[PDB]
Amino acid sequence: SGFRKMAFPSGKVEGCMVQVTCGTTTLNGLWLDDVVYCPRHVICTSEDMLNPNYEDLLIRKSNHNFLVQAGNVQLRVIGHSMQNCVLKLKVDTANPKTPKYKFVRIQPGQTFSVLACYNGSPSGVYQCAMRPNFTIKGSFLNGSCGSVGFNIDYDCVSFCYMHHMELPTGVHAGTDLAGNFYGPFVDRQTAQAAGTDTTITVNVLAWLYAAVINGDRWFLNRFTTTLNDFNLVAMKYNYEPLTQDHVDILGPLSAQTGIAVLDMCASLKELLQNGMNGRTILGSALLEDEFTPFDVVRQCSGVTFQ
Amino acid sequence: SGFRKMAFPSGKVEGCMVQVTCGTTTLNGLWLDDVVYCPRHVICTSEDMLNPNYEDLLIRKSNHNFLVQAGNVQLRVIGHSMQNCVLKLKVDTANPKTPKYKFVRIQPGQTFSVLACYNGSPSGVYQCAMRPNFTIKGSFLNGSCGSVGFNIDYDCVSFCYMHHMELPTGVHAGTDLAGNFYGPFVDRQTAQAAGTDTTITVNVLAWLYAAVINGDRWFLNRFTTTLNDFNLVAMKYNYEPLTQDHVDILGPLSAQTGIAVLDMCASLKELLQNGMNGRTILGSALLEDEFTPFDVVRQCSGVTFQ
Ligand SMILES: *[C@H](O)[C@H](C[C@@H]1CCNC1=O)NC(=O)[C@H](CC(C)(C)C)NC(=O)c1cc2ccccc2[nH]1
Ligand SMILES: *[C@H](O)[C@H](C[C@@H]1CCNC1=O)NC(=O)[C@H](CC(C)(C)C)NC(=O)c1cc2ccccc2[nH]1
Repeated sequence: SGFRKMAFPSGKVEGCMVQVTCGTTTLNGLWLDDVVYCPRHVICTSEDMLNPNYEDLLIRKSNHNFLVQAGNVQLRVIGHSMQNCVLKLKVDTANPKTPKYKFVRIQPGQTFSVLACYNGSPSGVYQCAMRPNFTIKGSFLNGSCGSVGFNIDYDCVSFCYMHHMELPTGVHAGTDLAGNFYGPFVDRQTAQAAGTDTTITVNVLAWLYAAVINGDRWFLNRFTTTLNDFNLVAMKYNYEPLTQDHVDILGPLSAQTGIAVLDMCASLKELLQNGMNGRTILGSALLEDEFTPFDVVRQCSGVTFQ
Repeated sequence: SGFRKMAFPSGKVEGCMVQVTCGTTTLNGLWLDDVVYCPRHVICTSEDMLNPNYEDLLIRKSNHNFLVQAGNVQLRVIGHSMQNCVLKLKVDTANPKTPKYKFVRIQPGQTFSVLACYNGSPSGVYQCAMRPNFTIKGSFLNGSCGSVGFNIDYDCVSFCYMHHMELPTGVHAGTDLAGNFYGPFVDRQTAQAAGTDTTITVNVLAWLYAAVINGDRWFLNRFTTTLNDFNLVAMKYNYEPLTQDHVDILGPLSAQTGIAVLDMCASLKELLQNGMNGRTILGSALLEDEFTPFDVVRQCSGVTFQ
């Protein structure tokens, strides 16, 4: 028992992280086979970053302008090209530690592990959710661009996120590994705001099931509700609508605990209207929405990865 | 910016994890050089576990009784021996992925990363604190024994924890890597209770500094307090006493923010007496005590590891 915000083991990704330096700028690259992936704004300088033209900037670069450092080994760039907001640097060495991998774009409400890196060297690992407004609440300092987010499915690493920037509210924005930003953001220093966020209802309910599986039952009740009457209560509290598909995904957790999904909704309704009256759920005094139904089943059952 | 509960990159430890099977019992081992370390209760069976005699049980075992599995390679045991509550299995192969390492015993109030493992395969990584009562609030299922806790100092892995058991309150107990339990626990199935816990005051204050560094200032105030008058308030709220040494450790965070340690204490005093009035600090509605001053300086400055 117990429930922790738990990241994937980071070793498979640690072996892909490199340092990319171009001019004054140093950030992180992702080295897979003979390509290093990094954020295209590495080719910028501080006055380039106001409103740059990256196509113009890139034709001006030379292969030898990109210093790619894999630990204490320098990698020879033999080709560069832009793909949306990422750079693909072709190097003269395939990464011998390339895991089996995929580039996947996630949906808001889904989670992933982030390997925060600086100068090509991993600093820490932690779990994040893609918020409804397409930001993530990360932990990122200058130099962390090119850190990646990922999930692991048996032996296969699905890269979903590359870090690019911090918004003025302290939340973070980036791209998938094809270079396409999550959300309405651009890799330019202009007035960009996150946009209003909502709480991920299905994750809150999955986390209530985690808590029941782990002994926390005080918030349960005999009442029930219709999906329609719950969703009226969701709108009022800036919770996202609950669909029949969400109810389905929560079926295994319903079966395991014997608490009908709509019954848990009635519990959520009362927690929303009454608060928690000084009590805690799984050691939190807030309703937690960054655990998926998958995350709960994975942790409360013991799945591993090879 | 941002502040996340952040684990160390787990790759160096993933390469040490193996599967140890003896009779009916399978758990995890830690393979360093030519020794696999695992919890001694692997030699038990279900009726052995009521009140076993491990010395008696071990003389009855044979080297070939221990099946040690490193991924899909079987390791030949050529020697076994007991050290307190751990077994040291000598194998005929040094682990080529042995990082530079140390066995260190931590103090309550200190943190470490846990690599949860099942059948020798890492499942997830997360950050834990050693509680004042010598338990940790982990996430551990049957089969997770032999998972280890660790910190990384540049390139060197300091192993501090081996998992052994869950107490009836759902908290976890284990040993250092020399086999010595943290706290008054034994690797026997008898009536064992955690014992009353306290909140780690110095960590709460370090986390308040993290929050100030990250923009959360609402809880600050012009008042101050003496260390003596704060510690009266600590006892009342089951917080642990604050020493002059704690005040010293918090000096760099004091210097950085310009908030005198004793001033932050005055803020903590009011949060304890008044609560948080529906507000949050770093996205938590509780006072958080599982971040050390070190953890805060590390995350809010960007230290990495090679
Ligand atoms: C890349 O290492 C870096 C990561 C961010 C630094 C601080 N926290 C981070 O996550 N990215 C950048 O520095 C961005 C570069 C551009 C805009 C070219 C993508 N810049 C920002 O993140 C940035 C600049 C700002 C100015 C004013 C307010 C907020 C800002 N964010
Ligand atoms: C080792 O894989 C396992 C890990 C725990 C299983 C459930 N969560 C865990 O962390 N350890 C054990 O199974 C312990 C074996 C002994 C006692 C020999 C060290 N047993 C327990 O943790 C255990 C048995 C209990 C019985 C009744 C209440 C609580 C118990 N904990």
